[PDB]
Amino acid sequence: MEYLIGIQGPDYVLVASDRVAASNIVQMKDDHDKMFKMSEKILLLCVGEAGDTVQFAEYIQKNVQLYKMRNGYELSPTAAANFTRRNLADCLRSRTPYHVNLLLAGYDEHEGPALYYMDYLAALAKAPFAAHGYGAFLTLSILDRYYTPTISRERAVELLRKCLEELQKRFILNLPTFSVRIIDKNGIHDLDNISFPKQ
Amino acid sequence: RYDSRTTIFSPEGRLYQVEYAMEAIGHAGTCLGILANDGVLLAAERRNIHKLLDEVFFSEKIYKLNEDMACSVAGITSDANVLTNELRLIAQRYLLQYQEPIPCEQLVTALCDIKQAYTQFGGKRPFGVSLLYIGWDKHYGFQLYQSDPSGNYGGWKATCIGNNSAAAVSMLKQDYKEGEMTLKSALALAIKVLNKTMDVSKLSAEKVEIATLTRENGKTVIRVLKQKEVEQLIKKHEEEEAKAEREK
Amino acid sequence: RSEYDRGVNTFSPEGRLFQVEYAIEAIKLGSTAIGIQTSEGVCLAVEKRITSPLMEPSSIEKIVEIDAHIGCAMSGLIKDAKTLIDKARVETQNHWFTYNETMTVESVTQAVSNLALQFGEEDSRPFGVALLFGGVDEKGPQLFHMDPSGTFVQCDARAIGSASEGAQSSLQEVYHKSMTLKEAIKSSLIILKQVMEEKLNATNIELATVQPGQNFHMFTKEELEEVIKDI
Amino acid sequence: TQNPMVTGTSVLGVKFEGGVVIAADMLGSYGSLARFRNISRIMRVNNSTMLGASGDYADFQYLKQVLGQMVIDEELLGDGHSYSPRAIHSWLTRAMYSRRSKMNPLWNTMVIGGYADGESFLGYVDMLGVAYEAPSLATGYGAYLAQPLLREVLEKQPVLSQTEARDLVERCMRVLYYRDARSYNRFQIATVTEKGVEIEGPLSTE
Amino acid sequence: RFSPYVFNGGTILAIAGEDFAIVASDTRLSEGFSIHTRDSPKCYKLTDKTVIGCSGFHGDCLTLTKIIEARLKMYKHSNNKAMTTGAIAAMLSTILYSRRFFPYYVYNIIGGLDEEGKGAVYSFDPVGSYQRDSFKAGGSASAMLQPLLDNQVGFKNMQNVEHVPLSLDRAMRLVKDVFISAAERDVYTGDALRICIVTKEGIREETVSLRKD
Amino acid sequence: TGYDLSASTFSPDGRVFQVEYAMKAVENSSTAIGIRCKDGVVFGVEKLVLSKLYEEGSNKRLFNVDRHVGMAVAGLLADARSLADIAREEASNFRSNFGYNIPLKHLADRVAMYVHAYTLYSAVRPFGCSFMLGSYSVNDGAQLYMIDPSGVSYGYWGCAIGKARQAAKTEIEKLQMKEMTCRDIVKEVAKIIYIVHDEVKDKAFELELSWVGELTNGRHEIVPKDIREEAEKYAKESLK
Amino acid sequence: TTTLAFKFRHGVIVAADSRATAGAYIASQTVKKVIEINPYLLGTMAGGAADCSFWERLLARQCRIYELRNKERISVAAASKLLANMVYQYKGMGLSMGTMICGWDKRGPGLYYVDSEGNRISGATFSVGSGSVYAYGVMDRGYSYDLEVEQAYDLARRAIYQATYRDAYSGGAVNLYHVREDGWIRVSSDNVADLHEKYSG
Amino acid sequence: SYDRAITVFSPDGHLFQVEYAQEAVKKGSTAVGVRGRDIVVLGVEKKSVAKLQDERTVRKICALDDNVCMAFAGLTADARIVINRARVECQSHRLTVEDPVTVEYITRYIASLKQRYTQSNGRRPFGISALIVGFDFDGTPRLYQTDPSGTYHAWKANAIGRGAKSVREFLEKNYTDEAIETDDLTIKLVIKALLEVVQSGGKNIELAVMRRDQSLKILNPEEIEKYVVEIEKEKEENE
Amino acid sequence: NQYDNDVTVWSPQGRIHQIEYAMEAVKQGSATVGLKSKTHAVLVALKRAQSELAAHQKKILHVDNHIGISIAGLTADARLLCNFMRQECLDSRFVFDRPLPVSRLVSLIGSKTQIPTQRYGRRPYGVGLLIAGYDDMGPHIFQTCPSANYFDCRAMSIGARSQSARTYLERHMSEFMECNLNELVKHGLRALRETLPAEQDLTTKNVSIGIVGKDLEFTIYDDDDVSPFLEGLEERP
Repeated sequence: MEYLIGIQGPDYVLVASDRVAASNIVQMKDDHDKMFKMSEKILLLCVGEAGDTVQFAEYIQKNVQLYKMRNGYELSPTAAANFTRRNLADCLRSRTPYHVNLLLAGYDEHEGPALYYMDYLAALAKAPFAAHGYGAFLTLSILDRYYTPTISRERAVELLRKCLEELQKRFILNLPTFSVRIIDKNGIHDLDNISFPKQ
Repeated sequence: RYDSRTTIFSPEGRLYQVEYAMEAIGHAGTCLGILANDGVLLAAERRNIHKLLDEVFFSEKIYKLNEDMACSVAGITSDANVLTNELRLIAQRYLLQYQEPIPCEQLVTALCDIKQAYTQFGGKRPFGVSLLYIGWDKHYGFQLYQSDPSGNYGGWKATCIGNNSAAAVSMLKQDYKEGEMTLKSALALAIKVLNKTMDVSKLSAEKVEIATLTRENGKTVIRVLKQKEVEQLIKKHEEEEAKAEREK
Repeated sequence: RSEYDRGVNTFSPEGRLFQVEYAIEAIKLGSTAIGIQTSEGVCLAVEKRITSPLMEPSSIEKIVEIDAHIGCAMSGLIKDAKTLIDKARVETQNHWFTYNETMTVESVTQAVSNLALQFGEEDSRPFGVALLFGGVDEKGPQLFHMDPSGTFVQCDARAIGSASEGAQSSLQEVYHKSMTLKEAIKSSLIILKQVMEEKLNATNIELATVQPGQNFHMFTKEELEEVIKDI
Repeated sequence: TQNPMVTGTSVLGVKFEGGVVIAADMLGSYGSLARFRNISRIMRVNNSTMLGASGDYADFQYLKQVLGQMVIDEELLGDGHSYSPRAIHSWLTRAMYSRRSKMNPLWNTMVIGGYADGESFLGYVDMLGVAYEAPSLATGYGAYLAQPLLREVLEKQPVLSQTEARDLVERCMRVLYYRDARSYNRFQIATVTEKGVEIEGPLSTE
Repeated sequence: RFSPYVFNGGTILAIAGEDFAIVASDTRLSEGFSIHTRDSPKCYKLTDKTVIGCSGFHGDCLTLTKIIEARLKMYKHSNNKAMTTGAIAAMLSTILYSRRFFPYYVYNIIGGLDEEGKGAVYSFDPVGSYQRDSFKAGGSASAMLQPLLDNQVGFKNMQNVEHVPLSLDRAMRLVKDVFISAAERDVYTGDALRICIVTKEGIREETVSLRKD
Repeated sequence: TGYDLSASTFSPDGRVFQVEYAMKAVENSSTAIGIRCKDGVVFGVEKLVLSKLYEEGSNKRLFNVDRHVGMAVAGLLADARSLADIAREEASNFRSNFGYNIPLKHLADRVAMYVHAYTLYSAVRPFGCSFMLGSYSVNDGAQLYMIDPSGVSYGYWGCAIGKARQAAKTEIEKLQMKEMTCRDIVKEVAKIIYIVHDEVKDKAFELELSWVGELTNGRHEIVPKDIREEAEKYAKESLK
Repeated sequence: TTTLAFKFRHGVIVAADSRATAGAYIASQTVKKVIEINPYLLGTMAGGAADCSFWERLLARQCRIYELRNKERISVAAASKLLANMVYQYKGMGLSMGTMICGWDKRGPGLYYVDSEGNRISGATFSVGSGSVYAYGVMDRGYSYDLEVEQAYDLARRAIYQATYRDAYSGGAVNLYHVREDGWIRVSSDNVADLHEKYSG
Repeated sequence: SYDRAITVFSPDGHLFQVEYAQEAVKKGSTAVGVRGRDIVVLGVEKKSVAKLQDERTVRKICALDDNVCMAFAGLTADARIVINRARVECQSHRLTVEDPVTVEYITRYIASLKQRYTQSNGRRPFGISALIVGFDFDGTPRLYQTDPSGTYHAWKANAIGRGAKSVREFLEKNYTDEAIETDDLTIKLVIKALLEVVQSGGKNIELAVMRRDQSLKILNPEEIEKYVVEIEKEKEENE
Repeated sequence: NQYDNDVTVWSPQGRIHQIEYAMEAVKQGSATVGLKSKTHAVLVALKRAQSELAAHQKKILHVDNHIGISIAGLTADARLLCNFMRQECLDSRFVFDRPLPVSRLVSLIGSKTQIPTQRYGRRPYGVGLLIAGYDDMGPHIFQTCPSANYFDCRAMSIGARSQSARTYLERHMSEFMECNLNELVKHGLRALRETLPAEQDLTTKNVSIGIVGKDLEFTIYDDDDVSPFLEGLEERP
């Protein structure tokens, strides 16, 4: 499965995920992006059962963007989290369930950075760090024994590199590239991905 | 004529039924709200003051909608009750979906949309209820909003609807110091306005209801003034009037 | 009449439905549109009736592409015309989808009349618009006229709009079975200039043709001047 | 109808010049038990058509009420038109096929035969809707046992007589009694000709 | 607890000629091992230049024929023009799919004359897939039939020959013999043989005998 | 005026005017008389052929509600035909849900309730046709019920609906229906109908008879042409 | 069935086999895997044959209606999303779907893949069907962005052959289509046997 | 007697109720919209809001999508509902088709909603005429006007609301290719056009300026003040 | 008076005036003659052209192989009734595989038309249909007036100026039964020609002929196809 790992900084949240989309034999695309722009200061990472994730996020995004325009003020990351989860609870028991595991992270001026862990059963949780997919058991420990309550930007990226570096060591298949984004007071920015020669 | 039903447009392009409702809103008892730097307040006049009427709710005109909102009422009783119930339902539905208090203007817009839908679809008479909204939200803080039977709301610093709304609003405009009113000063101005907004002299405490919104340690306590403090404010206004006439 | 003409559900003593005739009168308030059907093809000429130089000339739609082989001319209410034109497009696409063939102009006119027929048959008001359908099908070039009542009949050269009576009277005099597309277009432009309040130029008329083999061709700004030069 | 409870034996019919004849048993066997032994599995629809069917008699009985009212309405109009044997057959084919499409089909393998305008009609619509025209038809087992015999008589001589038809079924149901575990020795015979439709019985065998 | 589909055998073969089309089948109606009836043609006439043959579930067979005959009436009535064979190919693609998740258990091959007086054979998947063909057979012997035409009609798997055009008598002699070989090599069809020929003049039907065992 | 524009508006004096208007409409049509034999019920309706181009049997007013029930509508023919369809539907439903022929009393009651349900709503108008139901059964004798637009329906020994209802009743009361059989009663019906006929205001008519009783094994069928003429011969014998 | 399509500096090329098989039987060898939905938009085939033709047809209808209503041709990205949504509502209810919607719009030539599962991804190279893995093994080794028209063509034809050779479910004939600004053109349709002789030596 | 029902045609084929509804648009604050090569402007007049009321809730220019904005006239109650439905439609269209809603499409949907509301009784027509302008064409500016009837039109520069005739007359005689060759001159043209209708000082004109691949920029009163100062300087130069 | 607005209001005299007006609606259309011999049912209609250069309006419609109609009334209601009858015929073919009887289809048409004349919500079907068909009982020529009442007529004629055709048909009713196809068509054409004014003449461009017989399916003859029948007609005196 894909990888959704996030670190809650003192005044920022760095969330990263892969860029490999594969259909049961092979990575179909290598530049596929799996982190969605909820708003100017909130991001969405939806993995899980195919088909459902691509659209459920787009629906959550349209309704998070819709709120940002019909009101003039963007939804707070905690409100967005409650809403994204709220939708899943309604449809989970319906006849068209959304079997998607999602990760939500963003920045709120009043309160600060936040990172919420979303399970396919639509169970919300605020955690300093989290991992999604199968690899979760592989790097969740890496954060546990390595995380600090005041990870700086430079040390934050290094940790994921160690988190990503370990993944390349054990994970059976290939994840050549990963997406890395930073959410801060001035917005959401893009960082460089990673690669490793094997010749 | 062109007032048989709401859907009918006059040749000049006026919803005659909506205008009739907005004119009829004047029959309702006087209510007003002054926005203060530390909070906002509402004032209402109990038209029914019969000795045989038992006061069981104390909030005939001022209702609590959410933990951080309250809205006074003016208009038909049945329409007012339906509108307040719908307001509570909308606020709690928003809380359930988003898990944060409605930013006031959202509730105002929802109620205005309901009223507009009523004034558009045929077979429904316009809600002849104009109700003032107060509350605090993380986005803009203290706000006072006016809702008309036509669904046209609007931010306001101090307004009065019902009997003699024009005089109360005009003399609030005359003596409202923008950005320099405290809750005590707001209550003093509200009592001063209510004294002459109603024909009844001496502004009996039992005949006036005042509710205040305050921001205490992040709780947004809505307090309905007890008769004791209302009487104290009335006595203070009487002494102030005596002092003013001292110049005579 | 004042008591029997307040609904398509009421019958006048004559038996006339005094609401469809009002729809026809409404179609009488639109810009003139002319269509001539000749062996070489079908031509549609109309009046722009531009109201302000600021408005985009292409914004107002008088001749539209219902399908690649059938063109429609509008004369009357804009809303009814747009709804009927969209329904005609959808019907043509549905026929192509289900039957893998281009629906005949007669079939498309029937489909549009069906919607023009539900003027109160319990699944509103009559569609106050008359559409001139012109195109080429397996039977050759054709032109079909529709009125708000839903009655459609094949017409060789029909004029609809504000100047329907005079345009039709002159068309009767200037139409013969052996006309070619060039002469038909010249005659249509001459008639429109005859029944046009403003002097004819390239900014107040849009001319459309649909010939066999080729598709619906709407004369562009440069093309229209070439034809107006001689007329 | 998802689990038949009361079923029926085979239904046999062979067409001859001048009409058609059908016969059926009178043993309603719930499971392996002879639940009822005085039921009629062949009743007439009109003066020039008759039908009989196997399977759930309750399901068939429902068909009896439908056809009766459906048939009775035919003469109420009094226009002269009456459902031709093909007419009933066509209704039957769509009747069961429509029912099967909703997973509630009539577990009742019908046979309809009649005499109309000088031609005989012998159709069979199975419990699911299959239907065809044959000079001789047998439902259920009769297809296994009596049906093969009828081809031999028809193959060499496609023309038969009423007596030849009468015993032919008797030699058909007789072999049904010997080699069947659900048959019964009491059956009716339905004869349809210009004179009309007549039902008589029962009949035994040695 | 209930199988709504029962196999009813039959083989349909359509050959597309230059100026004629051929449709034929076996009138042996049988389910499982029994023989329902030996006169049940799978050739169905729809229009002067369009003949449809349906093999497989016979119950779905007659309904698909009734619907197509009905849809033919509606199209003829609405547009005042009998639909061409090409249109029928599209319709069956749609009608078949309309009952997708309860598939129309019928394999239909259409044989008719196109606008230019040329043959037209369409092969239908019971779920909607369709495609024009010059020759094709289906049902049960579809496996045993297709290869032979490729050798003879398609010149498939052979070398140093002139791909001569197919003629009426030569094609019919081909279809007659090919079906006969199907009866001998395959026991799932027989007891009769109904061949329908559709040409410019119209359609013709002939029948022949087969085995009894 | 004012209270008579809808069927749901009670008149100030307490009368639903639209029902009376429907009764007048049925009164504006031709006569139809049902006479109960000692062993059957006989229906006879004067069917005026509005034009010579008709097919001698067109728009017949004698309708077979069921096998044993005969209906003799008179009035607005469209409403009569609709009522016949509803009566057939009710008979079919009764037979299906109960298994035996719907008794004439129960069928008449249900059809009368259906008719009355159309004089209670503003969106519908009362039926403009009055009909009489007739049937015979050994179990329950011969019954003849007449239901008018108002919805009232009680049994009759003999009734006439149409223009000359009073004239028909004058010469029907002079007939002993208690004992006579359904053989001479047909001739009596033909004569009585022929008596009640303007013949100067109505150009011509095509007498059509019907009966249901013991002589017809309990089923209702058109009177045979062989004996229908005999009734016509008797009517002609009667000078009027 | 297996189809291949890819983009490059010169355009987008789509080629596919023509072998339809029902289990062990070779159903037919003339089926056109590439469906000509629109003059300037091409669609591929995979899985169910009936599923593709109808649902590509439905997208073909919407594109035609969209072109007339908006007077501007639908963006190739627009169609990709439409099919993904247009096919979801039947997801998991018994539907098989696979195809790449290829076209050249105002946003540059784009390629998208839509499947019954509900996946829609972009990219420059694609191959769907049984021979997808076999088809891939060739086109990755021979994919360069600047392949010229003639040399690019051989890659598609060769790619399918190595797929149909290594695959026992694809075969018959190979069709090649080229999509440009003017639309798509039927490049070539060479049978496997002819391709055997050319590639044999 | 033919002006009391929407679905009743007058003897001369007039749907009188829609014409009466347009009168509602005739009673609103003027809106002026002119589109330039790289800019689309939506002029508006403020109504000098009461001394003791907040103007934040009197927004008359609202953006349906991230790059499409509309300025309306007529009754605010219906305009708000139309705006909300337009926003929901834009977010649904994006959902079904990833391509952002075009200005043409949003105008078409607004017209369709208005027509559906003016097609049968028991549904009063929307008494707001919306000027929808946006660069949604991906490199092409477009401006549209949705009449209360339901018909839309493409306008290089059009006026709605009170004084629409005068503003349209001014725009026709002053909108030339030389006029809108630059964004600043386009804004100056908008200000000049709105000046003849609204004779008043600052804060009486709200200008919504949108540039290519950008977001709405509701010009602050100072910037409008700067542009009015520039226009006064130009008038002084002319004299 | 004031009882002239709805079909659910009863006049004091006992008439539903709206039904009378719907019946009057027939006379606004072109005259149509329908007649039947022993084996054929031929109906001739006159076609009116809105303009000199516009195709003449279709008047004889196709319902099924054995059921033809002539529409003399509202085009809307005429087309709706034609579509409903087409659906009924197709349903009868699908479910019964037998030609739906003309009498039963006419009864269904009457039943469907009765409802609009009894319940507010839609106007009566203002189209007069001349249904011609062949079934087991021979040719049938019905007329279904908007009053929901249909009459089985040997040779009916509705529409404007239809009285002359009706009078001629009444005069020559006897010969209709024992006449061939040609004589039946010629008598129908004479009946139509009687309706026309003195100046107008039965031209090939304004006459539509429909025939259903023992072994002949319904046929609609327009333009030249009517020429074989038209030629030989006696010149009007």
